[PDB]
Amino acid sequence: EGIVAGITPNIDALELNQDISLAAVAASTWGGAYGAHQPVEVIHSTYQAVHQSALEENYYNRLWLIPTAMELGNVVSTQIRPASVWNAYFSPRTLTAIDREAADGITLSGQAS
Repeated sequence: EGIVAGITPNIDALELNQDISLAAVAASTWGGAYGAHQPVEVIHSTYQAVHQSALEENYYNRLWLIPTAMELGNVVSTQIRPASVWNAYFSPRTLTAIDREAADGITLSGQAS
């Protein structure tokens, strides 16, 4: 009937500030499409296979990294900048840790571990 379309290399590696889009469904196969009823429709079901996809699954289901390169330039006073991350997973993505290297003097206030 229908099993898989693919599109695993494209979307996962595409120009997406997210990744692993529509990945959980791959293992979650299930399937009960076969079968037709007669609500006096006409009943014309042919082939019923898989093909292509939205092709625009962009920016779905993981963290974000808005800042890519910071131009601090000359630092002479206490500066404050925002850092944000957006998780689109239906389940949280817990950060393992923040290994601070040469980052002494940089602190985050109002946030837990």
